[PDB]
Order: sequence, then C-alpha cells, then structure tokens
Amino acid sequence: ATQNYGTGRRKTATARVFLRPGTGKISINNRGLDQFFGRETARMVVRQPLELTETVEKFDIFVTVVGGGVSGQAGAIRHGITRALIEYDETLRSSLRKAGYVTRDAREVERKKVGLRKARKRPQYS
Amino acid sequence: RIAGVNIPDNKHTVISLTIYGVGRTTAQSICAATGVNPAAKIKDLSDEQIDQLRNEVAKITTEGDLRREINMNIKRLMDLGCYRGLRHRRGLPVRGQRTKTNARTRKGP
Amino acid sequence: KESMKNRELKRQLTVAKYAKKRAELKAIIANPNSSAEERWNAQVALQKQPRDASASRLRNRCRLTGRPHGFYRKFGLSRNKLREAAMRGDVPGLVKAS
Amino acid sequence: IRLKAFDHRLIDQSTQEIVETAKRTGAQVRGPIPLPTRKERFTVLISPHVNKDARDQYEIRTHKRVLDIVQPTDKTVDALMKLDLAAGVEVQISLG
Amino acid sequence: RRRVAAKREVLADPKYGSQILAKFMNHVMESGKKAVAERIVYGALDKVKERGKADPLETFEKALDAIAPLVEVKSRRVGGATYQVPVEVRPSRRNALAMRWLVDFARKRGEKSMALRLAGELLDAAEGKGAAVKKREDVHRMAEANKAFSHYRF
Amino acid sequence: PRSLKKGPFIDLHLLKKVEVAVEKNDRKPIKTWSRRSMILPHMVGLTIAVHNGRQHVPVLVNEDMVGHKLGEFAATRTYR
RNA sequence: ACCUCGGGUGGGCACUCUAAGGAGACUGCCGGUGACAAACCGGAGGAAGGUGUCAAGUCAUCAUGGCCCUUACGGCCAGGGCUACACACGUGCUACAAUGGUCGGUACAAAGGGUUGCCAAGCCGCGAGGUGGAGCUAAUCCCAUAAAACCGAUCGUAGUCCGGAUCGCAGUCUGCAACUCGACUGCGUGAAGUCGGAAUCGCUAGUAAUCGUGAAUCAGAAUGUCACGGU
Repeated sequence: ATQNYGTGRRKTATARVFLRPGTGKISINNRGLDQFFGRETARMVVRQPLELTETVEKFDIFVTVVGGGVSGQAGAIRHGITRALIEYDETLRSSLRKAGYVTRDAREVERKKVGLRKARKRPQYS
Repeated sequence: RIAGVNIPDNKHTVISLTIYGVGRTTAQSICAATGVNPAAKIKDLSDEQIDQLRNEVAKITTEGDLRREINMNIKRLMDLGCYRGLRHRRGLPVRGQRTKTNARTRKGP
Repeated sequence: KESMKNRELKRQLTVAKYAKKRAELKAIIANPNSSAEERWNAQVALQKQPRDASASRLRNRCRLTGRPHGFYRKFGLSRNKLREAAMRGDVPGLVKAS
Repeated sequence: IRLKAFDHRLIDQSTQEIVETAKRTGAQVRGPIPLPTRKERFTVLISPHVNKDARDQYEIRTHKRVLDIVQPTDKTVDALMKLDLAAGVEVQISLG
Repeated sequence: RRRVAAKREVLADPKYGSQILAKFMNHVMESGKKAVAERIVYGALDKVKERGKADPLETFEKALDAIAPLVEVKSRRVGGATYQVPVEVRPSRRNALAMRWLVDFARKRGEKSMALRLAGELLDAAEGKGAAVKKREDVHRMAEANKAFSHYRF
Repeated sequence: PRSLKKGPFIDLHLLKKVEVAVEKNDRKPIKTWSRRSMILPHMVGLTIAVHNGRQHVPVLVNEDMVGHKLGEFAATRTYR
C-alpha cells in the first residue's frame, strides 16, 4: 500500500511517518501542528517546499520526530517533507535542488576539546 | 508613625512592607488574610486598613530602637581582647570570608 | 625519607584495630531511640580507649611510587602510571575510541 | 543469559560458542541482543611540567549481552562455562 | 589574495511575504529566546502600521533613499596624508548602512512595549526625518575635499 | 551547620582534672594540650590558655559565653 | 485487544528502542586559460559535492657532587610571636533603574559506579525530605524538582521600595572533640552599577553567544576553560 517508512533526524532521532495520500493534512509527534506548536514562526517554514511541490491537496503527513530543544527539531520539520514521497514517484525529483533541506549538518557540537573553551570557540590569549 | 519613616507613593503596598530586611514570605499570610488588599495603595483606599500594619512597628524592633542596641554588643567585642574585635579593630571580614586583600564589598575605604 | 613511609602505612591494622566496637557504637547514634537519661552511655566509645579509632588522617597514594595526586577510584596507582602501563599492557580495557 | 565481559572483541567471539553449541543438543536458544559503546570520557595529564592546557582522552568499554534459553535443561551453560573464556573473560550465567 | 567565501542569502518567510526582510533575526535575537522574539520579529511589524495607514513592506523598502550613503570611508596610503576613497559603489555597500544603523538608535528612546522600542523608528522614513538621515547628509559634504582622489593618488 | 544537634558535652577524658576540681579552690591555671579542648557550660569562669608552642596570653572569661572556639583570647593570626 | 489511553502484559524481529563492525566522500570526469602543467577558475548526479631554534624554573618525585647534623632534623607528648590599609594593579561574567520594583505555578530534566555505598512521596515544610525508606547489584531509581512563551498583576521611563560588608542571636543531623565566629538567604536594613573618552583584550562561518556535572582507598559544601548552551 502507501504504508511506508520515512525518517527525519535532528539530534540523533529515529522518526515515524504514518504517511498516506489525502488533502494537505499536517500533524507531528502524536499532535497537530496547531496543537504542540504555536507562538513560533517555524511552523510554516516547511510551507516553502510544500506549496512549490503542489502537494497541498494530495497527501496526509504525520512526521513524529522527538528530541532536541525548543526550536531544534523545528529544524527537523525542514527535512522530512519529501523523503517518504520520492520513494513513491519521480515527479519532484530534480525540482527540489533550489531548497536544499536534507543534509544533516555535521557542524553541530562535535567532540569536546580541552585547552579551548568549547568545540572551536577560542579562549583569551595575549 | 505610618511606616516608621515618611513614605514615597506611586509604588506597591506589599513592597511598602517588603522596606529593607524582614518580610514577604513571612508576611505572605499577613497581607492575604487580614483583608487588606495588595491591589491598591496605602492611601487611595480607606485609610483604616493600616492600623494593624502600623502596630508591627513598635512590637519587635523599630527604626529608633535598632539604634538602641547597635552599640551594646559591639562594646562586648572591642575591649574584651577578642578576635571579632581583632578584625573590627582592623576592619576586615570577620566571619571567615575571602581573607586578606582584593575583596569587593566588605572592607570599604 | 625512611621514618615516614612506614609509620602512616600501618593505619590498615591500627585504625580498624578494634573493628567490632567501632560498629557497635556508631549506628544507634543515628537512631533517636536513645532515652533522655541515655545521652552519656554511648559516649564512652573510642577516644581514651587509645585514639587511633577515628580516620581523619589517612590519605590515598600510589603503591610503587607513592604519589597522592593523580589517584583515582579505578586503580591503586597514579597519574605517572597510565602512560606507562597499558602500552606494556598492565591495565585491561583501556582502549582509545571516540 | 547475562555475562560480564570486556568489549567488542571478547563477547562477539564468546557468544559464538554459546548459541550453536546449545542448538546442537535439540534445544531452542534466541539470538544476540545488542548493546552499544559505553560512552565515558577520561581526562588525565601527560606533561612533565604542570600544565592546565594539556589534557587527553581515554575510555574503558563495558559490553554485555541479553540471551535466554526457552527450555531450561542445557549443559551448554554449566559444562561450557569453563570453555567460554580464554585469558580473563568472566562468564556469568543466567537461567532465562 | 583570493575571496573564497560563497554568498548564500536564505530568504523564505513563513507568513510575511517579504523579499529582503526574512532572515534578519540576528540582532533581534539578543543571544536569547525565540518565543520572546515573536512579538518583535513580525509582531512589531504588526505594530508599526497599527497607528499608520499602509502595509509594513511599503515603508521598509524605501530605506534605500536617504539613509544610504554615496561614498565610502576606508583609509588608503600613498606616501603622505591618508586618503579616503570616494566612488559610486554597488548596492551591497551603501544599503548595508541603510538597514542596520536604522535600528541601532533604539536605547535613547526607552519607552513602553519592548516590541515598539525596536520598530518605532521605521515609519519615520516616509519623508525621511528620523535619526539615521542626519548622518547621511554629513557624508556628502564631508566628501568635497576628497572627490578628486579616485585615480590620482588613490 | 554547627547547630545544637549536639546539645550537651559529656567528654570523659578531657574532664578528670576539671569536674573533680570543683571542691578544690581555684589557685592554679588548667593547662591545655590542644587548640580544640573545651569544658562544661556550668563551670563558667575558668582559665584556658591557647596551646601552640611559645608563650601564653591573658585569658578573661565572664558569665555570658555560649558559642564557639577558644580562638579569640589569642587570635588565629595574631598580627606579628 | 486492553490501559488509569501512566500501557499490568503476550505481541513490538516489518509502518523499529541510543549500533559492534563496516562499500565512506572524488584530481572523479567533459570544456575555456597556462609551455598543456602543476594547479587555478566552472557543470555533475541530486531535497550530499570538489579539499631544527632563546649561558634563565629541580645536585629534590628515577637520578647525583665540594662541606656539613655527626648526646644529631636517631628525642618528640612540640612552652606560638606569618593579613598596621599606607597603593598601582594581568585589567578579562554580571549594568546603564525603567520592560517598570518581591513568587510556591507551565506540552517539561531524570540514569549509572552502586556486597564498610547512593541516602524516597517525607510524616518535617514558607524553604529544613536526621527515625523513614518504593530502588540493596538498577531498559528501575536517591539530588527526581525543573525548560528564557502566553496578556502576567497596583502604578506605566529612579544613583532610588535591585541595595543589608562588624551588632543570626540561635534551631531533637558526623557523634565521647562546635564555652564572646557558618550552610539553612525570612528581606525589619548601613551607599558608591549613568554610553566605556586618554587608547586598546581583539571578530571574515557554525562563528562574536547568558539553561546543570552523577559516582572514593568503598562517609556525598573540588567555581574563570562543566557531560546539551536548542540562537
């Protein structure tokens, strides 16, 4: 069927999309997007691929992804919009290079260095 | 007399008591069950709900009565040859703080 | 020094020399079941009964060198061993990873 | 079955002698349940002069495995308790 | 000496529909909280026009008229007096001084509504009678004694 | 800390020339071999000298003392 | 299915719970420059593509000298006398009183070492979780409570109702060792924080940048470089 497995990841996650076709319905983390979130702007940043792939009338999206911070896996809703849909078809394949929202940025907080203050935040010298 | 010292207006009623030093979490039940409303000032309401908020002045310690024993116990430490008056004769921290030199707000001039 | 490394090392058998009166006198003090006349009976305990019965003057060191700093809970050895032990292979499981 | 073993290389070679030698005797033993790397960072000094800018990294690993026997009668857990070590493996056993 | 960096502007605003305004949460983010920033990123743009009569993208765009300079203030040596460099420059220079200094006068007003004390200056550029417009006309007539130094001794 | 979880002071070996010396008159100073050693709250007005190794100090004790160490008659660091 | 919709539990091996170890990331390729050549400029795919040095700190943590204490630093229960404030400062979180002056509240941290240890909901509480003890070998838990959000109150812009430096006295916890000095911040009091200018610590990309450490030779106040600064 359309009973698939996609995964968005920010801060070492393992996600669950219970995806099916429909008409533009969004939900996240056993909640709605108007239910867990609100008092932010990061909800409809994901609108930017969503309205340009014209899937606002075709799919039902429920990407549970947990962990991180307040607006940290608000950076994971960035990723998991088209992963479990390009495993269906190949229409929007080359039409998503303009956005560029899949690469898990490895410029996060890596290994801990002594002598410095943080990863590569340098201390006071003379 | 009204809160001991003459009081500037245009500020809060519980904080008119919570005037530098013993209060709010002990007066948490005083201003809430006497009926005296925190929501308005000491004057603009009825002028009658201060009468028990003025009696607390002369029961334990007063602005005049804190000056009474401000020299008795210090006289107990200066000429008895002791160490609470060895760093009072000098002027250091007494209760074992950051000890000798380069201390922020304990020595003064 | 010679009269130092063999006079505080003997605290293994002198601090717990008694070792049976030292536990029969130090638990029911933490119990409030003692009566108001009985503040004194539990205080004939350990001091004039010669006073190597407390443990406020012992320190943890290395064995072959005797360095007190660099001592951890996972060894009986110190900071000048770890560079020269597991490369000759004196320590198990100490392997470099990330 | 629970052990108390060292690392990656002395339990992944110690459980190979367990499950196949317990399946030979007509019994049913389940497969290996994983356990990742025991993350703990260690910091010591290495400089001959006393120096605060010099620390480093170390680790000791600790890896154990969850197993269980469905019909408990196995001599693989008691007689092959002396086989499943080589130099310093200490095989704990559980009758599960 | 080679320029190795690649200019990557990322502009996609969730509700506001701007063109050049979207990613600006950098000095509105005062190393703190985003939920504190929610009435002042766009909620202050929903607070500019509430006493006015337009759309808040009307007044924002026209900051590239009279608080944007004409010449540049970088210092250069020949063998003598250190000459600055007046020239007609591409918009990335002069309009860089038309957005970030317009908000930089926000502490000497100190009024009610934290949301209003950031964006209570943007509507003053309709005639251009605010705070950043005074220094832009200072630039042009402190460039008379320099304007011939572009090829000769520059 | 240092509250009155420890109410009394029943110390037996710091005692046997103190509590017995009530019936005997006060003509000699009770010398002490520690910087720690204390005595009863019902004997108030004895003399204890600060014990460290070179010379002794004037020690004056009145009726109203309840709190802490003997470290005030001679100081901790006596300003050499 | 059920649930108190916290999952008692079979089933969760596929629409998974933090992977031991792994094809791993390109001079790979076409084209214009250059002697065609090192490179340097540009395009792939695809919500991933070009990275042997500076007469100086230790004859003292293993070492090693010219003289020494030689009824002795082979004796040790040691009869206390190392901060007059009289300065420059290596200066290096914290604010500029207005986002305005005082709390017990939010979708909410939560596991390991744990056979002389870590020390429940506490009965104690405004805030003290000594007798208690769910956890005694921890997909368990003791600090187990918490996240800078909504519109937070009266009043709407202050060297002061942020202000307490000697006068907490004194309150059944190591337990033979708290006789003019300690956590327990309850805020009645006793201040010096007003665009950083003389000139200089020093910021070209994950950066200039304000949420904390749990555990011993088996007794828990190891602070400028703190297991995650969600910007």
